[PDB]
Amino acid sequence: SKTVLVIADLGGCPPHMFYKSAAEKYNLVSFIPRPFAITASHAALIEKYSVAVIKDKDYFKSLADFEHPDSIYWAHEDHNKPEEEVVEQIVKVAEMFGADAITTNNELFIAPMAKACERLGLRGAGVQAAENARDKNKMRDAFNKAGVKSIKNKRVTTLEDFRAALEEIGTPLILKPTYLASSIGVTLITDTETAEDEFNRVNDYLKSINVPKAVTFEAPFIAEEFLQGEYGDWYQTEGYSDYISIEGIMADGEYFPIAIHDKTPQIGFTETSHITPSILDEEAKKKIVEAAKKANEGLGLQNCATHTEIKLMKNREPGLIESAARFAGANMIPNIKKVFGLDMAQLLLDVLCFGKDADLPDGLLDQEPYYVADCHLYPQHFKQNGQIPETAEDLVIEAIDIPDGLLKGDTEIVSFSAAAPGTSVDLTLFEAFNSIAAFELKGSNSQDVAESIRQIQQHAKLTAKY
Amino acid sequence: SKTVLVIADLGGCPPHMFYKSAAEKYNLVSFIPRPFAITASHAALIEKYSVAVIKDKDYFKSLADFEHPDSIYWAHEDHNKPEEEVVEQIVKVAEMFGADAITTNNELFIAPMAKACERLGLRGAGVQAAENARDKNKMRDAFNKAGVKSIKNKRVTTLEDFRAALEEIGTPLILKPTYLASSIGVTLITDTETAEDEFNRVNDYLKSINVPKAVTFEAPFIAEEFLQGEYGDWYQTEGYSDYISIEGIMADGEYFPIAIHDKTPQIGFTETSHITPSILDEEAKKKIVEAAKKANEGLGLQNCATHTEIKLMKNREPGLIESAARFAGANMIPNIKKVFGLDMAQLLLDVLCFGKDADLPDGLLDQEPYYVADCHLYPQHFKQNGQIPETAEDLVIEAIDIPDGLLKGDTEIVSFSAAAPGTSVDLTLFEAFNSIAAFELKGSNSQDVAESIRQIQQHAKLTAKY
Ligand SMILES: Nc1ncnc2c1ncn2[C@@H]1O[C@H](COP(=O)(O)OP(=O)(O)O)[C@@H](O)[C@H]1O
Ligand SMILES: Nc1ncnc2c1ncn2[C@@H]1O[C@H](COP(=O)(O)OP(=O)(O)O)[C@@H](O)[C@H]1O
Ligand SMILES: [Mg+2]
Ligand SMILES: [Mg+2]
Ligand SMILES: [Mg+2]
Ligand SMILES: [Mg+2]
Repeated sequence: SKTVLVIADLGGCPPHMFYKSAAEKYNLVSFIPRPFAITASHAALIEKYSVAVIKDKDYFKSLADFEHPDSIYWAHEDHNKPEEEVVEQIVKVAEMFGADAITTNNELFIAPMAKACERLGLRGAGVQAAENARDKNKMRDAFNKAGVKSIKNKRVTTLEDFRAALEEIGTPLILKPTYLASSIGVTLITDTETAEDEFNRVNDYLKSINVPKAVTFEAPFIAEEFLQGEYGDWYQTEGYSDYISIEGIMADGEYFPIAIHDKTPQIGFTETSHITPSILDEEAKKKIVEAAKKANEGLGLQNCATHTEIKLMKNREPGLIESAARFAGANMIPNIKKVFGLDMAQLLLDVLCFGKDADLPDGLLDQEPYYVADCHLYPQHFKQNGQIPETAEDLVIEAIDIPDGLLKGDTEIVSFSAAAPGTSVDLTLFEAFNSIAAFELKGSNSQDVAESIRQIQQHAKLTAKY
Repeated sequence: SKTVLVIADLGGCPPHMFYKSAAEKYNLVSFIPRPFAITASHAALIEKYSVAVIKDKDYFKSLADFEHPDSIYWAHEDHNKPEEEVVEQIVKVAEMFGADAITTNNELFIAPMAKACERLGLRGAGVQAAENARDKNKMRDAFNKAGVKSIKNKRVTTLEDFRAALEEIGTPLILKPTYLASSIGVTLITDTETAEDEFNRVNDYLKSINVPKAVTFEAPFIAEEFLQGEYGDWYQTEGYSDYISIEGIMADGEYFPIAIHDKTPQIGFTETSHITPSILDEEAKKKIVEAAKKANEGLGLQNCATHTEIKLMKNREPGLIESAARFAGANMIPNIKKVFGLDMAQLLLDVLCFGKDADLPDGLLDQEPYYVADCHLYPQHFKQNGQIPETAEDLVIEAIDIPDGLLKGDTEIVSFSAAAPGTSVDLTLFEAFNSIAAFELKGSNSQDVAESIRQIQQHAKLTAKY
């Protein structure tokens, strides 16, 4: 048999699939470096499917530190431990249990996990490649080197640094952190000269969030070109957006594409829905693939899952927004299984343990029996039909209801879940920590699923305290 | 700090106290040799309070072996692994986590745990002493040697072996297994000569239950004198029974008594209630102590908790029924904490880790603010007011209700729990796998608590399908 070590923490392939998928085929062992990062339902899936579990004991100081929260937007809690230490912890756990492989669904641990794998002679992302995938400046340089759509980009520390960039890069302009997630601090520029009395506010805002002491950024911000979208050169119907993600496996340095996902449009920069698989035509998908191939091999990644965001630009130029050496979040990975029957968690484990003896698809998965959409509603969506006032520093919610007749064609609601009756929702916090409803749709016609979603976003009834 | 390894399985100090008590003061690590022995609520308390958990992985063959039952009467499941193997497993886990101590609440693991502790140089029961406490014949010989009430006793294998015993020991006569728990096969003899066409039925019945492959019995049965009780030489009021248990800690070979428990009377040989602490007078308790001191030092036990059952015989002779080198079961250990504020789980851990530097009471705990009673109702109790027919191979239950006005004096019901509406109860199974209700009473007058219990057993309303 084979023993897989999982560094268990937030994001990526969700726990409700990951542990069962892994334990089906492997002896699963869990390391939990951040016990506070672990929801109650998460802990329960860890304990249920792992033959062994270790938590970093330094975290527990009283009995109440043994409490599991119901939900965690982000680990807003100091992890004051340098990278070399994390690596050591991982190596130690892997040796204690004779791990044949190490994976993680959490970005924060990708770098250190690569280092341990190399030291242990196990398959991994590759030490340098993981560095590249974790510093945005290094990720950019590598992409340019790899020959995918190349754009201007400067490291940014001060405002004195901000001037030289704004002047060079121009409008539209993106400035964002080198190391963080959930699009925090990621700032847009359509006005030309307010940027300054607006860079100095988002310079501070990065000093309230928390990451571990183990993610190296050689400069705090990057500035680079905003990738302009051109919806009409790509999609043939309304309902999607001008970006996509594609999911893949890297095996032995080679990129294997699995599935591309369509999106419904964002709100600000918060994502709303992921549709499995894309309706995009085969030529378009071939360009998307080709670009993710170059990007990811361009990082040097060896053995890992990938999640790559690509902006659909004019002339069908695919523009690399970002790639990570871990599974997509939300429900994308489960939905790939439901549609095609392929379990990408298992597939990656087969790669970590057996290399190209794993059964990797030859090209994107095809012959989808139907489309599955992973969708979320947010407060903004309702404020986007009036339901919320613009002074309303909070609101409380009793029910969210989907009237009948919104579904187009054979679309169908598979599941739906609303936030708890009496739920306190402060409306001066980011929306991507603020999903107040969640639904899945199935259907054999993509444009209608997509349209059915627009309709739910429009007409779903909130009942709440104004 | 200090790392305690718990071999987690059934019985003893119940999980709802043990893990929280241990984790309060120690870094707790759990080994689970029998994952099937672990209820859902148990697993959840393990994962919540342990900094590390290992399960014996050989048990998992499909995904469904990862299911936790709600309740487990007994681990009716083959554990085909010889003692030397268990020992090895325990030693390996203790080394993997640098355990400073090992404990268990489950009798089946006492012998092997002593061996590992000795090999590891950690405090324990003592290898021979644990053997003595686990083979009933060896426990008897040791008690006789120790000078506590001595009685006739022969090893029994066949019926040819049964003849020589019955003739020597006489009526009343007890014959029971050397190695099992919950009073299975424990058989009474008031008739003189039916015993034979009744020994040959209870010879077979031991071959349906299961124990691990790691408990040595050099003869399958023992026969010995039934210890006759004489209630009236001990208690001054009605309501108790003619046996007691006493709870203690062995530290460095010396017995430290903690608390004696009264009982309400049994049904068959199933226990009904445990009252913390005994109302027995100080001379009576001094005899009880003195007898448990000799018994337990007589076993040679070094470092462990003890639970010792003593029969209250005529002339105030305390008769040793049995002693185990682990905590009492049911809720006796929690109730000791509630009454006196002493946490005996912690106290034992302090002994395992620090020896007589622990804070051991000097004599039984006194100054009880009040009595707490841990009580259970069974089917028989209701069949003991008609509620069940004598053909009724099963019954289903909707509610069990305590009418008002049954409580005497300032007695009070603290908690009460009935079996689930629609619960299937086969009435050709042992009653001590069959608790269908559970209550706790508090009160400052013992005789009334005891009497309040009799009244609940009498008059509690069942509503069920006849
Ligand atoms: N350079 C860019 N050009 C266009 N859109 C971007 C750019 N960077 C970020 N975005 C938008 O914001 C989202 C978050 O970007 P990303 O850099 O992936 O931040 P995060 O790490 O928080 O996901 C992207 O999916 C994209 O829609
Ligand atoms: N030798 C005995 N004399 C009197 N009663 C006994 C004897 N052995 C067992 N019993 C009764 O049956 C119960 C179970 O006995 P024990 O030997 O402790 O079996 P178990 O290991 O199942 O608890 C005792 O608490 C006692 O009430
Ligand atoms: Mg990201
Ligand atoms: Mg991103
Ligand atoms: Mg017993
Ligand atoms: Mg007993």
